[PDB]
Formats: sequence, C-alpha cells, structure tokens
Amino acid sequence: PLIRIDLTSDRSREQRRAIADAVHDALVEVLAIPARDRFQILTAHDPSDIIAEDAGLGFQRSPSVVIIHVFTQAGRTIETKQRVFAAITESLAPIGVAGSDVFIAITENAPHDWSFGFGSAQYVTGELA
Amino acid sequence: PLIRIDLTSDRSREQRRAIADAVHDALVEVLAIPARDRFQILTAHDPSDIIAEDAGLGFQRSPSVVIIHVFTQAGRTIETKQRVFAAITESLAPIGVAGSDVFIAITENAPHDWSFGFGSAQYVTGELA
Amino acid sequence: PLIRIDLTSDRSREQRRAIADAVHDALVEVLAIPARDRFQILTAHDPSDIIAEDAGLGFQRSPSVVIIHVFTQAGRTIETKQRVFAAITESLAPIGVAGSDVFIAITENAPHDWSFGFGSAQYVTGELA
Repeated sequence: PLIRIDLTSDRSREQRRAIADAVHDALVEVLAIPARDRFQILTAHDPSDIIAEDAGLGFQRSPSVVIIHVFTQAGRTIETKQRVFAAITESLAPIGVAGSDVFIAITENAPHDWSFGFGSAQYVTGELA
Repeated sequence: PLIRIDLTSDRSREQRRAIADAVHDALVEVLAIPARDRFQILTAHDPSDIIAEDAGLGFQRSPSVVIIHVFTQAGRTIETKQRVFAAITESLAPIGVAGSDVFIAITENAPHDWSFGFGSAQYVTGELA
Repeated sequence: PLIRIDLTSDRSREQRRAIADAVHDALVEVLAIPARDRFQILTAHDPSDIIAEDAGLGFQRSPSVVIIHVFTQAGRTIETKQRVFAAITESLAPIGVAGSDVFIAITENAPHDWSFGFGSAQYVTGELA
C-alpha cells in the first residue's frame, strides 16, 4: 500500500520518522503485509495549512494534527479496517500523538493498479503475492 | 470529506485561507454536511510545480492554478457533483481565483473507510450519521 | 488524468520538468489522450520523507525515488495499465531515473468526477468527449 502522512512542522523529524514507523508497524500487524512492503510520503506543513475539526463529535484537537491516507488494494474487511484504525492510533500514543489528533482515510484500487519498480506490474505477473 | 487543495506560492497566506474557507462553504451549502466536518490539506508550490493545461478546450490559465481534490464517500448524484463544481468556482471568483484557474477532481470510498479520531470508524460505530 | 509526482528535492528542476514531460508523453503514447490533457502536481521532499522499499522482492533503490500517482477515470484494461507502467519507466530511464527508483499507483473514478475549469463538468455537458 501507498501511505501519505500529512502532519505539521512543529514535530521534530525524529518524531515524524517514529510516526512513520508506527503507522507501518501497525499495517504489518493487522494486514500481515510483508515487512518491506513499505511505501510512504511524509509531508509537513505550517499548522495553518492543515484544518481538521471535529465533524461535530464534541472534541478539540491540538494544532499538531496527523492525517494518514491509505491507498490500498480492495479486499479488506470492514473489521480489518476497524482493526487498522485502532492499531495505528494505539501505535502512535506512546510516541506523542494524541488520539484526538489522528485522522485516517482509506481509498481503494486493485492489484493491477500497482508497479513497485522496473515498469512491471508484479501482482499481475505473479512476482508478488 | 477530505480535501487536498494544491496551489501556488504567489498567493498570500490570507488568500490561501480564504480559498479554503470558500471550498468549505461551498461543500457545506451543496452537500448539507456539518459545518465542523472540515478536513483540509493546503499545499503551496512554486508555480512551475503545478502544470495544468486546457484539455484542448482553447483557453488560458494564469500561473496561479488551484487544484482541488475531493475525497468523499460514494452516494452523490452526477447532478449534485455538478452543483459542487459550480459552487466551488463561484465561491472562489470573489476572493480572486479566476474560473480558468480552478481544477476539481472527486475520489470516492465507503463510510467504513473513515476514522475521525481515537482509532474509531464513527460511521461503523454509528457515532456519526 | 491528474498526476501527482512525488520526488526528492535533490533533483534539479530541469530534471524535475523532464521527469514530468516524460510521464506526460508516456500517457499520450499508451492512452492516446489529448496532448493538452496535462494536469500534474510535482512535490519535492527531503529524500527521507519518501520511504520506498521493495515489498520483499529482493532489490535496492537509491534515495532519488520518484513516486507517480495516476488519478484516471475507469475503463482502462489490465494490459493497457501494464503498457502504462512500462512506458513511464522506459521514458524516465534516459532522464536519470533508474528502473529501481520508480513507483506507480493508479486510482480510478468516473468521467463525472472532473472539472477542467470554469465550474463545469466538461465530460457530463459534452464539451469534452
């Protein structure tokens, strides 16, 4: 899967890397995805460039919001996805990201929509499972 | 929904926010979405990093292109999608984004593809309608 | 189609433009898309704010990784997508992008999910076919 992590620039770089580690450890845990199946783009913005309010659920976020957008193969179950949301959030708490400051989304495609390198579509050819 | 707004450096931080406020007012007034259901990433670029042509339609854009990318759950009609594009562009004309310089895309997922915080899928748990 | 090219800041801007010309030309070739159908967002990152491993396929990359994300309307075949992958990569090879440093994702939507300018949905109205 391809992960876009968009966060604010008050966070340290050590922590940005640790957030990226945590998001990835968590996807390996629940998806049982290979450990080197790791593709992430970390982007840091001024605090003012990311707006994430509460959707009227009755909480506030710090300005240090982490938005995590997972692009992944269709196939995963509703509960697998629920387990993904939980594992990521709990993976991030000991690392300094409060559960109120985590926003996750998934958007889906198919195995034939991926090229990991060399102009090749590895899921189509069978090189990747 | 989650909105990626990509625009150019020549625009002031005040216009950047006005832009985002307009994209969000448009979405509230056409989709009837909660006002606090606001999730946006603003990324400014050097003008040369955004390349948006006319698709052969015979018109000029300024260097100041504003690409707006809407990630939202499936459900909306063709017609509602037309009204969204219309309202976004009309919201933005009075702030000083020309109609030639706005580009909009929509990408869809399910309600089970969303976690607004705390590791929970609020559409799955019913914490959100 | 909307193309997001995420690459590394160490690349020289001329090269950044060349990488974008070559992705554009490659899609014109395989997809027979209008040449002025060119909508692309280049984002330069610090090298280590891109993480791209190998999915355990057994290969290394340099840090000058180039991730391309094609947002295109549905309807291309499995084989056409493979031709896309292969052509993007081959075009990028003479421009100082190793086959090992490329990553590609396609994510699909519908023709009614696009506004090319002016608040209008050109595929829906019929201004574009």
